[PDB]
Amino acid sequence: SMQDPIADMLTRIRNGQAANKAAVTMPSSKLKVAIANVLKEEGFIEDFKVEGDTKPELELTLKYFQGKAVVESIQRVSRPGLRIYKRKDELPKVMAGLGIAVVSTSKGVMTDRAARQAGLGGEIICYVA
Amino acid sequence: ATVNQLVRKPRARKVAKSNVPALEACPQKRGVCTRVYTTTPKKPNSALRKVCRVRLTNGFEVTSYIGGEGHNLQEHSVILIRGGRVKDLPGVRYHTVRGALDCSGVKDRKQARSKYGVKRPKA
Amino acid sequence: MVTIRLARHGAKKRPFYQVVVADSRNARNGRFIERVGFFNPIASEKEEGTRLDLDRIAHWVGQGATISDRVAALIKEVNKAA
Amino acid sequence: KIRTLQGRVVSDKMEKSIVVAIERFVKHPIYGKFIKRTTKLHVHDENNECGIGDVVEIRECRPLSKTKSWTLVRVVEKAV
Amino acid sequence: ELQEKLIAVNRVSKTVKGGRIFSFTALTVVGDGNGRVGFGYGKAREVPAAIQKAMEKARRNMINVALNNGTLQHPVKGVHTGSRVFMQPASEGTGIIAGGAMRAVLEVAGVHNVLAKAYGSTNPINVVRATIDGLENMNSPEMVAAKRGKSVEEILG
Amino acid sequence: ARYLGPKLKLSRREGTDLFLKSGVRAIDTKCKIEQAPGQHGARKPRLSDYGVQLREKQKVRRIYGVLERQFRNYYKEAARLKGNTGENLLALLEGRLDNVVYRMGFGATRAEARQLVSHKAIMVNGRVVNIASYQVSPNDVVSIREKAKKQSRVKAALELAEQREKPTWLEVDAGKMEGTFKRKPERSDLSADINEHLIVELYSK
Amino acid sequence: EALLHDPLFRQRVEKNKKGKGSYMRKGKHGNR
RNA sequence: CCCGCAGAAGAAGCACCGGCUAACUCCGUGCCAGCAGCCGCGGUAAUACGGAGGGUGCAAGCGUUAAUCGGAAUUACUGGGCGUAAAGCGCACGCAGGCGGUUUGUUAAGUCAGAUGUGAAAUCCCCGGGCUCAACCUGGGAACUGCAUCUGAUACUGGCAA
RNA sequence: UAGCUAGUAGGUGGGGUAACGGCUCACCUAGGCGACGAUCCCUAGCUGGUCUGAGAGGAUGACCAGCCACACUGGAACUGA
Ligand SMILES: [Mg+2]
Ligand SMILES: [Mg+2]
Ligand SMILES: [Mg+2]
Ligand SMILES: [Mg+2]
Ligand SMILES: [Mg+2]
Ligand SMILES: [Mg+2]
Ligand SMILES: [Mg+2]
Ligand SMILES: [Mg+2]
Ligand SMILES: [Mg+2]
Ligand SMILES: [Mg+2]
Ligand SMILES: [Mg+2]
Ligand SMILES: [Mg+2]
Ligand SMILES: [Mg+2]
Ligand SMILES: [Mg+2]
Ligand SMILES: [Mg+2]
Ligand SMILES: [Mg+2]
Ligand SMILES: [Mg+2]
Ligand SMILES: [Mg+2]
Ligand SMILES: [Mg+2]
Ligand SMILES: [Mg+2]
Ligand SMILES: [Mg+2]
Ligand SMILES: [Mg+2]
Ligand SMILES: [Mg+2]
Ligand SMILES: [Mg+2]
Repeated sequence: SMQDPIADMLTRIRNGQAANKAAVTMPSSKLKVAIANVLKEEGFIEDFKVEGDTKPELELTLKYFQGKAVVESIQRVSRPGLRIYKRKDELPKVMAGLGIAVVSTSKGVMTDRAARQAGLGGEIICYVA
Repeated sequence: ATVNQLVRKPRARKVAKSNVPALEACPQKRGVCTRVYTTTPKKPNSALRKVCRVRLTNGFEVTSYIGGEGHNLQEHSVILIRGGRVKDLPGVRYHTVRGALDCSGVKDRKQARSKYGVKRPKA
Repeated sequence: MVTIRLARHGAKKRPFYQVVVADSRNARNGRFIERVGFFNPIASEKEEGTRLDLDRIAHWVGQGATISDRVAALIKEVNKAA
Repeated sequence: KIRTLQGRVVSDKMEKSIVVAIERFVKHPIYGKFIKRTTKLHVHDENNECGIGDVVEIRECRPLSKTKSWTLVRVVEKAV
Repeated sequence: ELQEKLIAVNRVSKTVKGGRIFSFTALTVVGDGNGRVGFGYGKAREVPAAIQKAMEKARRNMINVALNNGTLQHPVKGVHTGSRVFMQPASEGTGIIAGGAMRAVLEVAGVHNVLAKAYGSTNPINVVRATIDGLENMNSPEMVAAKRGKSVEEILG
Repeated sequence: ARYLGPKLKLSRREGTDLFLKSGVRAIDTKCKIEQAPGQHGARKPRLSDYGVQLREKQKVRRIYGVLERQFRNYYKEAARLKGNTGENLLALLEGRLDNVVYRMGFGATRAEARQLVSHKAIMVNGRVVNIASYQVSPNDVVSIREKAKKQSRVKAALELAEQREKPTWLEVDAGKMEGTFKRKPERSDLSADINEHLIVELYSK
Repeated sequence: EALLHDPLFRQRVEKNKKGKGSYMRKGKHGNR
């Protein structure tokens, strides 16, 4: 019963790619927008819209490159039933550095190398590949 | 398989049992060898397999297989029991070292004589 | 009492003493408080045959530890400086 | 400093003595969950300073009675 | 050169009304040695008649796979029909450390250093379809950066 | 702890000259060599997957005269060291002493090079050493002791080593009977018939 | 009797190489 | 440890060879002897048994047995499954327990960073050094994944309040 | 193997030990522990580490070393830091 709204965000992204759709909508949350801003900065997503006043309907717009899905392997790591907290040195490398690993740290959400650049770690949210 | 269900009841791999109940971690055992006899195998094969029902030292009474071609055993002989199943005689799960304590080695053997204890041709 | 003695390590006929700080009622190789330098009776003409942390050794003399006689000769052999 | 430790009162049916209950979030070794875990300690007090179901600041003092070596300091957020 | 390679050969049956006729399947993999591979599967009534037949279909299914001077770009999974093949890049892992029917594909691919383990079933036909699906599903650093980010050195580090 | 058998029967199983019988006559000049290696050797083998890696490993051991207990111990140090473990194995087999003497031309065979070493006739770095497994340090000197001065093999082998390739990572002084060990040998600089990658896969089974 | 009802002395049936009950998976050799 | 004294003079066995797994075809036996780890070999034309010759793999060791782990992703945390193959309580309610939409403020237990104390020594690894080289011995270091306290970040989880 | 304990959970006072304490007595209170597993049965010295394993883990912990326990069996006390 929507016990993890973050994975509800990733599922729409994953299914939107398989459905060959343009945009995906969902009820917003500040943690959801923060992750998408990391997905936008890396280029996995295409210019989100946060339209809404009292019921904020967050709208990402999917991205395709060579007639194929760009976000093809996404999964949530730190599930609400099982949370993973990596330190500075235990921070992974998705696709040997080719994929990112969104990790919420003290400064905020940032990529796994950006947390390694700042020299801090925390809750790895999702592996995007 | 629900990690919250694993903290409550852990993964438990059943311990594999030894093929031989020969007083654990004893490679060889000493026997008394009552009733040397011969039996026939299961349906694929056919022979008079020479065996003997050994009263072991520790207190068990098992049956062991006599290797080699022809033996020199009797109603009472102190033999040495080596583990090993034949999977051709029902219940035989031990071999007898030819060339041990009292059980002598085979006669006229040339190829594999460390097995069956033949020394060497002294000619 | 506390003492500063030797711990016969090494091999058969190739000894090696590690200068330890231990209680006098131990088994020469056992329970020790702090090892301080070593000694090599079969050392070469090379740079290192004997190392001693004299700052720590003089720290234990103040605490009341007694130096063994073979260890006392190494203080004389090192001449306290070089 | 002081090394205090906070826990909730599980029972107060004793004379000049209370057993407390301290929760501690332990990371499970083999798996990765941060499961919950209790702890019972016999806290000493003055008269009956804490009631039932209250959190209380405890400090490990000198050994009092048989398996009883804890003492309270404050009863913060009491029965009311 | 194209590096033909035999992997497995069986004896299937049919059971006609009289007796049974034995066809011989032959699974071969070809590959130039530069990331181009291809597997042929074909059967005939004779053993050498099928390997020649499996050479023909092998050159029809030539697939190009990127590689980093003799090895993979990143680790990759290879699920196909009960075969859970896993592959590791092994940057100078020194050797094609892989099982039977998974070695022969990666040899003729032109790959030299991998770590691999065939999980699940170890059926030769499916494990070949596992790696062929597994290798073509692997990206390239320039191929990923072409999609998003638009700078090969900026995304990598 | 040595082979002590027919030399070029080992080359017959491989099908190539392993230089362990080499004087002047190439390959028996006659009957059979680089061919049938036994009684039923005229029948061609099938060379299975294990055997291709096996005969690759056996070939290298027959070259340097290293047994399996010892060669595996070179593999331990080769694998734990940095760089390419396939390359470090041929590095440690090269630095082995009897190889170094053989590369000097001081002995005409890797077996003969052990004969000179074992019978205390070679002073490496000035010191007489009879260990055939002596891993020669880089930037070192190897030398023949005076009791082996012109003792009928040193003269005969050094003149035989004129048809060699005169290995680039070394400096032999033919006429002073003293060698000089230069840098670590480069991978591409040695024989290069050996598929070193088949060896590393065998022990990693 | 008892010296004939011994389990050795039983009618032995041979697996014929061809005909009814002749099929073998791999046989004595499997050289490929 | 060096020097000197002879004629190569004193110094090679063990298992295996149907497949797995490197390596054969001829005699003797004839579902009888026997082999075996498993699939299974032996019925008078055996590459599996017993000898011989020839090879292979190891080599002063080589095999066999016992025992642990690995292959076993066949107890799966990393790393599995449950329509039919072993496996969804017959169903529903429900305490303990597990998890939990969204916003702001705050605290700073979980979490992350740094430091200090400790994590004995020897071992396990990294450069060095010394016994003719290695095994061994040994210097320094790293590590000892941990625990506690102190000082910060405080996004996410938890607590409290609205 | 689901209830176990009655000096057992606790208080005051006396005594005792190098030292605190049901460690031991008297009186009073009636609790304490338990499904995050108490009592009971079987088995076993613990650890640094060792063997194996890609890691994670599993198994075992002889030799070297720290600690505990025991010294024909059961029990107690004296000398003495
Ligand atoms: Mg007490
Ligand atoms: Mg097809
Ligand atoms: Mg040896
Ligand atoms: Mg073969
Ligand atoms: Mg035979
Ligand atoms: Mg022979
Ligand atoms: Mg096993
Ligand atoms: Mg396992
Ligand atoms: Mg399963
Ligand atoms: Mg149902
Ligand atoms: Mg039912
Ligand atoms: Mg929440
Ligand atoms: Mg909650
Ligand atoms: Mg910390
Ligand atoms: Mg050291
Ligand atoms: Mg740490
Ligand atoms: Mg509220
Ligand atoms: Mg009192
Ligand atoms: Mg008193
Ligand atoms: Mg494993
Ligand atoms: Mg244990
Ligand atoms: Mg003992
Ligand atoms: Mg012990
Ligand atoms: Mg006694």
